[PDB]
Amino acid sequence: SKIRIGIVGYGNLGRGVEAAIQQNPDMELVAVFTRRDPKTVAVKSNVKVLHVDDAQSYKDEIDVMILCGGSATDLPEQGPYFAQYFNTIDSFATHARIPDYFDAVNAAAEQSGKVAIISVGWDPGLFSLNRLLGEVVLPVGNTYTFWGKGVSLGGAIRRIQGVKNAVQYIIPIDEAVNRVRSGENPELSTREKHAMECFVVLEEGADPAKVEHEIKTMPNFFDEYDTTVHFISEEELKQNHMPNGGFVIRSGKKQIIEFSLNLESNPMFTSSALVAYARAAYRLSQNGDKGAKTVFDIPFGLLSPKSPEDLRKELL
Amino acid sequence: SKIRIGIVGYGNLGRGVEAAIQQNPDMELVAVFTRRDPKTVAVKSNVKVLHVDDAQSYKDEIDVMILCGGSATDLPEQGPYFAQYFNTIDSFATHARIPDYFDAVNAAAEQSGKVAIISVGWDPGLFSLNRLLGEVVLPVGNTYTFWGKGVSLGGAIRRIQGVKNAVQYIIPIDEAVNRVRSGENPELSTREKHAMECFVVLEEGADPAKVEHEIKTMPNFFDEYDTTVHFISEEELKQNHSGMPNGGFVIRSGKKQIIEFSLNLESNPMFTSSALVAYARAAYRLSQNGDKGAKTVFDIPFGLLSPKSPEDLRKELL
Ligand SMILES: NC(=O)C1=CN([C@@H]2O[C@H](COP(=O)(O)OP(=O)(O)OC[C@H]3O[C@@H](n4cnc5c(N)ncnc54)[C@H](OP(=O)(O)O)[C@@H]3O)[C@@H](O)[C@H]2O)C=CC1
Ligand SMILES: NCCCCC(=O)C(=O)O
Repeated sequence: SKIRIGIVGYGNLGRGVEAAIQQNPDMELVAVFTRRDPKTVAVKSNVKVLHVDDAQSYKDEIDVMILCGGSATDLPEQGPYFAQYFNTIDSFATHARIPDYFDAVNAAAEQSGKVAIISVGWDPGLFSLNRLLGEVVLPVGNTYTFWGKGVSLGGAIRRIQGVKNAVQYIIPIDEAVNRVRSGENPELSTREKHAMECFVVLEEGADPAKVEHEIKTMPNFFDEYDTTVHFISEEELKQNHMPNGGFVIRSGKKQIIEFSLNLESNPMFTSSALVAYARAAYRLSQNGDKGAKTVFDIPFGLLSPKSPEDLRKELL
Repeated sequence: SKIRIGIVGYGNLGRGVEAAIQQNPDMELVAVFTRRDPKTVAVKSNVKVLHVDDAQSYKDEIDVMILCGGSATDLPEQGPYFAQYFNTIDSFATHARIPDYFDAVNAAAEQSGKVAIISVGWDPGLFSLNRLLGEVVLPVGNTYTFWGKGVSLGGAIRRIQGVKNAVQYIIPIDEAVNRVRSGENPELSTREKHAMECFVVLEEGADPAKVEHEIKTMPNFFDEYDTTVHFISEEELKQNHSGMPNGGFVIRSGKKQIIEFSLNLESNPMFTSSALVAYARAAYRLSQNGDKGAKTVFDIPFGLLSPKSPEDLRKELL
């Protein structure tokens, strides 16, 4: 009996989740639920396409619903809602709002008797686990998290005269990283830890100074990080702009433990993690478990379709 | 009440656990059990040193016993023995014998109603978690594990005529790592993945070709890997070839996509000793909750490792 998966939202993440289900023979995607009218959305797999309102009607059909919407607006509304009617997975990433979010989701999920696993993914998710592990292995110390990865632009930069193409990355600041690696235990602000790099391909004839000036006028350009604009070629952007990754460093009073992740060729980590956690949620539900869970609550064996004995044999 | 800990075995690992306990104020170290004459065991703290033979009589005075014995000969007997009387933690590392170990510990633990967590540490332990995570994330692919670390030197190298000083390390074979990282999905044997690198200072009048031959053919614990010998100066052993970082990485290569999970240990963090202490806290909690039987790191949720409340861990770390 295939596990039954329902997907909410058909953005990049939702598409990734759909892709990842294809490598999980033990599951069947049964439906995609969309914030757009379903008729206007072309889903790649040959499966039911429904509106979000329609979901309340599909409780019997789906085992686990994977919420693939964005954290800033969709998830706060979506998580405590779908929790009322289904076992859910999500990638909620607003750290400051996690406790409030967990609580709202837990109140729904306890009342409805369903398992909801929040905040699955690289960070939160794997990185959160790294932070906890660093703490229990060096209990007196400081924790630092650094990421390097592509980030969404401010259609705005693309409407600036002379901009042919643009892509943006968050990168760790080298001076800050060194400081932490040396066991100095620095006090680092958000702004001190990472910088934005905006890579821009100019149209032939464009003035770099004007294009930069215009980019810096974009609303909220200077809000949380400092940003450098770099003008490069189309070929340069393609060749060197690449692998998302980061690292969590625990620095004792010098004792340093560093946990890292590198992703190459678009693995779609978080999408695939949602699918693995979906399996864990299904098993817990089956056991009469309920309410909100985070990665701190989920044993890793529940993630694999293999038997515990098999996991011991092959991977331990 | 504090979690009462006992240590069985006082090797470097046992010593590491003693030290780690000092950073965990919710725990109290009750005693150290040893096969050696207790008066001759130089324990750092003021903890009582006892014969291992008498550990059973401390059944009611210890919550969790952390077994720091060697995987090859100590643990195979000690694990199932101690899980009759105590919740237990160990770092059993003989991957091929894990199912048989697990079963024996499990049988003992189920019958006593204790919790036994086995095979805790960097590898097995964290790396095992990495291999799992790689598999679930990229179900169709290959896993490769690489480690770089110094050795216990279980030494006979130091007794080779002409060898003044030596240090040995297990290193990844770069070219094998490069094939993995390129997405070749190479079929790699144990011997293909790591080399033993032995750095040697030569005694006056030594015959290096004899010294090398003999290191290369000497019966050793790491027979599985080929050994490369590098003659260097004592000045250079010290500058370049001491206190190296231990660490490694687990690579999942699927389809072309690569996910790499790394660990770096710097300045002797004593990862495994510390991990054993954290997992002791989880064993005690599972025990307090009526659980029993053998567990692995695949069975233990992370929140249990921390003395913080679940709500605090969500607030501070998630
Ligand atoms: N990542 C992982 O999961 C890891 C697993 N391990 C495993 O843990 C095992 C133990 O490691 P380690 O402690 O370094 O091995 P040691 O050889 O240092 O210690 C093993 C045993 O030998 C005896 N011993 C050794 N040295 C002394 C000493 N100076 N004084 C008194 N007794 C001593 C101890 O018993 P007694 O006190 O009774 O004499 C101890 O139980 C290894 O076999 C390894 O496989 C290790 C590290 C990481
Ligand atoms: N093989 C990698 C794990 C090694 C753990 C260990 O034996 C050590 O760190 O000394």
